[PDB]
Amino acid sequence: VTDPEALLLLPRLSIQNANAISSPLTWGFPSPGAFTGFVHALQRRVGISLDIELDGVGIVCHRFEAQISQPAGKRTKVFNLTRNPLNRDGSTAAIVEEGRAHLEVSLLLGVHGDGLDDHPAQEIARQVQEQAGAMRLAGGSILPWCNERFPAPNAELLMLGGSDEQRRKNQRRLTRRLLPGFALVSREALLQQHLETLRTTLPEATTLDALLDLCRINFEPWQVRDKPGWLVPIPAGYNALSPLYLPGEVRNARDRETPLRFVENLFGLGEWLSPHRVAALSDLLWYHHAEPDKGLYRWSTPRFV
Amino acid sequence: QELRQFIESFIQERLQGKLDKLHPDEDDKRQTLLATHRREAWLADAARRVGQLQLVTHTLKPIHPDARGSNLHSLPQAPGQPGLAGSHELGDRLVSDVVGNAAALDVFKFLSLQYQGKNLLNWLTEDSAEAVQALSDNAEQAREWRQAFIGITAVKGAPASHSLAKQLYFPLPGSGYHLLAPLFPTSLVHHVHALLREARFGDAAKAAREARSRQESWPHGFSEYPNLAIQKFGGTKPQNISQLNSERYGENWLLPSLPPHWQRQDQRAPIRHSSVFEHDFGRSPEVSRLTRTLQRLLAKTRHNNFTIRRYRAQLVGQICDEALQYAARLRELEPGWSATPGCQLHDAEQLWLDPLRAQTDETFLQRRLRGDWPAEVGNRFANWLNRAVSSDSQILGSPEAAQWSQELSKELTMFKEILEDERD
Amino acid sequence: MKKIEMIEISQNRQNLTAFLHISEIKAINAKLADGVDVDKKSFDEICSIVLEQYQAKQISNKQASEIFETLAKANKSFKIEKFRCSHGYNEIYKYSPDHEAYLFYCKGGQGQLNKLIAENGRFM
Amino acid sequence: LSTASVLAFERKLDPSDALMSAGAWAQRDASQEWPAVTVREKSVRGTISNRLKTKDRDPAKLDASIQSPNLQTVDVANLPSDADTLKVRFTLRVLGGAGTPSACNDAAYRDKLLQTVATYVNEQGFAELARRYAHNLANARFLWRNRVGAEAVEVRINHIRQGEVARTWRFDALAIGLRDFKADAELDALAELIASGLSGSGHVLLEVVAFARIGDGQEVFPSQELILDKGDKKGQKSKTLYSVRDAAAIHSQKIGNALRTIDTWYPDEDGLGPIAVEPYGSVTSQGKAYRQPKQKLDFYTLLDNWVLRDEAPAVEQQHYVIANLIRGGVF
Amino acid sequence: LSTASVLAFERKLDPSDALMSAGAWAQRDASQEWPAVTVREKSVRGTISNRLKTKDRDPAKLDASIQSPNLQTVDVANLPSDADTLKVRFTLRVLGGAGTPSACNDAAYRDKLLQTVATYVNEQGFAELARRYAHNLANARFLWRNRVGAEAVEVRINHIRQGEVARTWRFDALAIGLRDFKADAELDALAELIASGLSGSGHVLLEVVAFARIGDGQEVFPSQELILDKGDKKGQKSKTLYSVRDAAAIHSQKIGNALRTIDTWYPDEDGLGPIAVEPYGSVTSQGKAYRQPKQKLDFYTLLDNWVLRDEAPAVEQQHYVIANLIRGGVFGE
Repeated sequence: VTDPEALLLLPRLSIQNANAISSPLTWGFPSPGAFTGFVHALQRRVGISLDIELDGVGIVCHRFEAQISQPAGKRTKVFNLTRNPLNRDGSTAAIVEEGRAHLEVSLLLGVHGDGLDDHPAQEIARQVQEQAGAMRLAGGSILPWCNERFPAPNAELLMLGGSDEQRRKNQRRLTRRLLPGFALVSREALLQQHLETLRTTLPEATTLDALLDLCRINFEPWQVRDKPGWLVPIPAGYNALSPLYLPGEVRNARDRETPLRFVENLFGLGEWLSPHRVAALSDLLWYHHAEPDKGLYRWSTPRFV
Repeated sequence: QELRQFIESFIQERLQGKLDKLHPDEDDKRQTLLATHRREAWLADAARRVGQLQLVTHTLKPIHPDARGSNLHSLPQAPGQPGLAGSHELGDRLVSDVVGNAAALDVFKFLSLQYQGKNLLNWLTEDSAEAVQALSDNAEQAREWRQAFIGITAVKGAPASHSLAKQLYFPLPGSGYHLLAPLFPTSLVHHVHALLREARFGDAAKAAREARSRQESWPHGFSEYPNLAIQKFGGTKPQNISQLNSERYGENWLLPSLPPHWQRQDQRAPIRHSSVFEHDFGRSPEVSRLTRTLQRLLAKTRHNNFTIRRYRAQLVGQICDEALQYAARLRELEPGWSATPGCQLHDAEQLWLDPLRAQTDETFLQRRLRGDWPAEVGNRFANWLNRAVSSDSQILGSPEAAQWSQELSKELTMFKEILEDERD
Repeated sequence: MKKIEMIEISQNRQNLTAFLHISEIKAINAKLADGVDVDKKSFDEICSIVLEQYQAKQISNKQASEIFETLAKANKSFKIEKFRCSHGYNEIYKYSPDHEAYLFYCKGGQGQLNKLIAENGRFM
Repeated sequence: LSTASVLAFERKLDPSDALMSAGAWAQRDASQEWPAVTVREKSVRGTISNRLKTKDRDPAKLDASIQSPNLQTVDVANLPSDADTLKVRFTLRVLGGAGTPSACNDAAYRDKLLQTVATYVNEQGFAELARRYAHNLANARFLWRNRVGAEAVEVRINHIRQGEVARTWRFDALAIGLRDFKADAELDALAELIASGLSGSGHVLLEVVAFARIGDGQEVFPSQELILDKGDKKGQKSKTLYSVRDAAAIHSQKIGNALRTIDTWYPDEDGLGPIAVEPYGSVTSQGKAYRQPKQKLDFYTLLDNWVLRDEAPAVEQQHYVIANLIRGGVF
Repeated sequence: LSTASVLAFERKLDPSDALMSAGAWAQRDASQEWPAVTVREKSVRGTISNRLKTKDRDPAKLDASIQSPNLQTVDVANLPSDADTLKVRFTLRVLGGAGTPSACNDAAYRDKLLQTVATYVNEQGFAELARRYAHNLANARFLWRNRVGAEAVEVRINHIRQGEVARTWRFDALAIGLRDFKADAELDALAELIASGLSGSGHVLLEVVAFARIGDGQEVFPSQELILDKGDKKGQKSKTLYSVRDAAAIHSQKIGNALRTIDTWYPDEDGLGPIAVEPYGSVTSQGKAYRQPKQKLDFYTLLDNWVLRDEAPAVEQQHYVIANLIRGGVFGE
C-alpha cells in the first residue's frame, strides 16, 4: 500500500497461449491476480539478490487476440482447443475446455528497496528485463524480442527524486510509450453506488454486476442508455468457504509447509481507461492485500482516481 | 403431518411408476419392493438415497474431469468491504446441485415435495416433529431415515484436494503464504446462467422484442448480452455435477471481459493523398458510433443537467481519447513517410501521423522533413469540434453550451500541448 | 435375403400409386395370399400388408424375398435421408434442398448420426 | 518413502508459433520483408468416396445417393503465384534447470529427485538429448507436411544474446536424415549451446527460420483447429486453418511435438522411426500406444523404480526419463 | 487378418489453382505480362422455365408469375474486346511414394500392403498411369468448359528443375484425342518424367500453361463458388466465381479431376470415354455409379481382395487400385 520510489517500466511484452478464461464467469483478459502473482514470483527470483521490492503492476494491453470462433451464424463464441495425447489406448477420452489468448502487455512495477541507494539505475532494469524473459506471466510463455527495431527500453524511472514540473514531464514522457494501450483499474466504489442506485427492489451485487456491463436497451414509453465507460467484470480476489488448515493435514496439497484454504472467486468491476486520463502512473498499480482473519484475499488498485 | 397424511401420494408415485414397467415375475417383485419400501418404508429408501450421493453447493469436479477430491458445499458468505460480489449472498435461488456420486436421481427426489409449504424440508436435519412418525416404524427405520436425511449436507469430513485442482499461493503482508484451492461455484454459475437464459430468450424476451420492433413500446429491463463465450463441461457425457441437464450440457457461458480493442484491426487513413492528404478528415467506425451516441442526446436540460453534467463531457472526452488512440495506432506500424507520388499534404497536416527520419535528409530538416509542432493539427481539431456539434447563434443563452465550448477549447489546447512534444 | 432389409425397403422408398406394371400384379395377386387384391394401392399399404402376412406366419420366406425384391426393382424413387455421414473422414453432412446438395453439419461418427436421426427424424 | 502426490515439471524449450511467409529462393537472405501467406476460403464439392456400409449399397440406392453431392467451404493456404518458397519462422527459448519440479508434495522425495537428476547430469552430460533436439532443429521436422515434396529445405538458426545475433548457422534439412541421428561438427556445437542452455543458468535463445522450396504457387499446410461446436445453421466450415495476424501459422505445440520426437528406445518396433517423448508413448497419428504399463517401460514406473528403489535403468531409458522431465508434465 | 481401423494416404499429385489471364494469339510466347481475367458483376433477369407440377399450371397463375420476373446479379468472366485467347497457368508437382500410408493403425496390415504395392511396382511400374496422366496433361482437359468450341488449344509443359527450365514440351491438345489413349513420340518423355517422379527417383514439378483461342471478347468459365442463398433482395448474388487476388481461377481440385480422368477399365462400357478414378466410380453429370459394389469391381472390394485374401485382380484393374491410392483419402474402417 506504500507509494513506490520508482516505476520500473517493463516494455512491450508479447505473451502467447495465455489463459483467456481466468474466472468462472469471465472469458476476456486474464485475471489481474495473475499479474500480481507474476510480480511476486519475479520478486522471489530477482529482487532478493537485487535488494529491492516489487509490488504493483500497470496492465495496459497494447493488443489482444483470443483463440475463439463465432460458429455458423450465432451470437456467441466458442473456444479453440488443442488436441491432447492419447491414453493407454487410443481413446481421446477427456477433452477439458480451456481458452487461450495472445496479448501484448506492458507492465510498470513499483519498486521499494535500495534501487538508487546502493545500485545503479540502468543495470537493475537490464537485469530484471533479462530475468522476466525466462518465465510465464498468465499461464503462457513470454515471447522475447527477435524482430527488428530492437527496443530494450526498460525505463527505470525515478519518481520521488526531482522537481514537480520535471516529475510531471517524466510522467508524460513515460505515458508516451503507453501509446495504444489501455490501463485496467478497479471501480469498486462505482459498483457500490450503482448498487445503491437500483436498490429499489433487491440490492444484490451479482445482479448490479450482471446488469451494468451489458447494453440495457429500453425505449421511450427508442434508445439505449448512455455508455458511462468501458466497464468489464473482473475477478477481484478469492473468498474462503472453509476454515484454515494445518500444512500436513489436508490430503494432496501443493506443498506441506503452508496452510490450505478452500476459496471462491469474487467478481469486481474494472475499466480500461487511456493512460493519458490518469494524473500519475503510480495511481494505477495493482496490489493484493489479504485479511486472514476473515476469508477475503482481495487484489485491487488503491488510489485509482 | 407430512409423513403419511401428505407423503402418501409422494410414496405412491413410485408404486405407480413401478406399474408401467410390469412383467410376470420381475414386475411383481418390483411392485413388492415398492410396496415394502413405499407403504411405510419410505424412511429406508430415503436412507439409501442419502447414503448414495453427497450434496454439493460448490463442487471442484468441473475444474478437471478426472479429479476426485473434496467438494464442500459451505456458505461462501463474505460480509466485508463494499466492492466485492460473488456467491456469498444468494439466499433465494441457491439451488444446491448435488453431483457428488449421483448414480440414482431419485435419492434427492424423495422429500422434495414436503418442503413446499411444510416443516419437514427444514426438519430434515433436526427438530424432528414428524421424523419419528413419518416412517411410522420402530427406532431402526426412523434412525435410518434420519441418518440418510442428514447425509444431504453431510460432508466427507476429511478435506482433500487433487494434483489437478488449481492450488495457488497468496502472499500475506510480511508473513507466510496461504495456499488457496478454489472450487467451481456451481450454484452461483447456474444462478447467473438462469439470469442469462431468462434475459436472452424466453417469454418476456420475445414480447420485449415485439415492443422494440413495432409501434407498441414498453421500456423495461431487457437486454442483449454480446460476445459471451461458451465453455462446455464434460463434453459428450455431461455427468460432472448435476444441474447439467438435457439442454445444459456443460453449457456454462461466460460474460465478456475483453480488452478495450479486443476486436480485429482496421483503418482507412494511410500515408497517401486519399488517406493522409485530407488535412481535416476526423473519422473512424468506433469513433463514429461514439459520436452518434454523443450527438443523439445532445441537449442541455434542467432536470437532465444532474446527469448531463458528466454524461455530456464524458462523450467529448471519449471522442478525444478515441482520436488520440487512432492517431497512436496509425503511426506505429506504417514506416512509409517520405517524398513519394501522392504525399504532398502528408507532411504539413501529417505532423501527427508522420514517419521517422529519412535517408536523404538535409541539414535544416526540422521544417521540410518533420516540423517540430502540430502546426495544422489545432485548426483541424477545432474544425472537427465545430462539425461534430452543430452550434447555432443561440447556443450560449445559458452556460450549458458555453461550458461545453470552453471544455472543447481546453481539450483542444491540451491535445495541442501533447502533440507539440510528438516531434521530439 | 434378410428380414429387416424388407422392413427398410418398406420404410425408405417414396409412396407411389399406379407403379405396378401388368406382369408384376399378374405374378403378385396369384403369388400372395387370397386376402387382399392390390390394385391402385400405395407402396406403404402393400408393403405393410405383405410384412404383416410375413409376421403372422402364413406365407413362406422365399416368396416374401421374391416379392420384396420385386417391390424393390419396381421402384426407382427414394426419399432423401437428411443426414449423410462420411465414415473414414468422420463427418456428417445435412441435406439442404435449395442447394440440392448435402452441406456440412458436424464432426461425428455413427453415434452422433444416430443421435441426430433420433432428434430430427431419419428422412426429409 | 512414498511418491509425492503432487508432481509437476515446467515445460523447458518452449517454441513460439511458426509464422509463414513466401518469397523467391534467390532473395532468401533479404527475407525480413516477405509477405505473409493469408488463409482463404474455397468451396469443395465431392461425391461419396467413403467406405459405405456392407448393407446399404443397393444398385439404385447408390445412384440415387450419388446425384446429390456433399458441399463444404474449406480453408486453403497457397503460396502466391510469383513466390516459390515458404519461410517458416519461430523463436525457441530453452529455459534450463530441467529436473527441478514446479510442484512437489514430499520434501524428501524432492531432495532425492534432485540428487538423482544431478547424478545423471554429472555422469553423462546433456550432449545426447541436446544432439537429438539439435537434429529436429537441423532437419526441419517442424514443418510437418510442408517438408515432403520440397526440393530444398534449409534452416538458418541464430542464437541471440541481448537483441543481436551472437552465433549463426546454416543446415541442409534434406541432407540430414529424418530417420537416423548421425552427428556433425556444427550439430555438436549447437548441441553444446542447447546443453549449456538446459543447465540451470538461464534461458538461451534461438531464432529458427526454415525455407522450403515447395513450388511456384503450391499449397502450404498450417495447423488446423478444434472447435467442437461448428454451429447449428447451414453455413458451417469443415477445415479451418490457424492465423495470428492474418498470417497462416503452425501451432506452438505442433512445433514442440516435432521437436520432441527423439526417443527411439520403445520396445515394440525397430524400423518405424522416432516417436514423440510421452508417458506411455502414444503416437496420435498411428492411434496406438507403445511403452504401456503391461511392460515395465513407461515413464511413471521408470521414475518410481529409479528414484525410490535406486534401481538404475538402462542408459536409453534414463535418456527417455530425463527427456520426459525436459518435456514437462503433471503427475 | 482384417483391414486397419485407420489408414490414410496423402495425394501424390498436387496441382495449384489454375489461374487464368487473357491476351492475343500468336504473341503467346512473350506472354508473362498478360492482364488477368477479372471477374465482373453483371445483372441478369431470368424468367420462369422450370417444370410446373400441375398445381400452378393454371391460365391465371402462370400469367401472374410471368409478370413477376427473377432479377439476379451474377458474377461473370469475359476476355477483353482486344484479346482472343485464354492462358490458364498452374504448377503440378508429383510427389511419389504412392502406396505408403500416412497414418496406419496396424503394422501387419501395412507391411503386406507395402509388399503388394511393391510387387505391383517392380512387376509393372507406374508407366501406364503416368502415360494416362501425361495424356490428361497434353490433351488439355483441365480447361473444362473453356475447351468446348475453342479453335486451337496449345499446351506448354515446362520442367522447373531448380528455377531453371530443364525440359520443354509443346502439345496441340486438339490434335491428340480426348478419348483414345494413343502413344506419341514426344509424350513418352513426359510420361517417363511422371513415372520417375511417382517411382521416387527425383523431384518432378511441371508448369502447365494452356492457351485456348476462344474468340474476341468471349466468355471464359472459371471455377464457381458456394453461396448460402437464404434470402434474396431486389437483386441478390446468385452466382459467384473463384478469384485468387482479383484474378479468375479454376479450383485446384477441379483441375485435379481432369488429370485423373484415366479410368477406362470400368465394366459398363470402355467406349464411352474415361471417367475419374473414384471408389464406386461415379459421375454426377450422368448421375450413376460405374463399379457398383453389387459387382465385385469397386475399389473397396478389390483392395481387400488383393491385400487380405491375395486374389490378385486383372492387370487392367491393378492400375485402377494403384491410381486410387495415388488419389488419396482414408481407406479402411
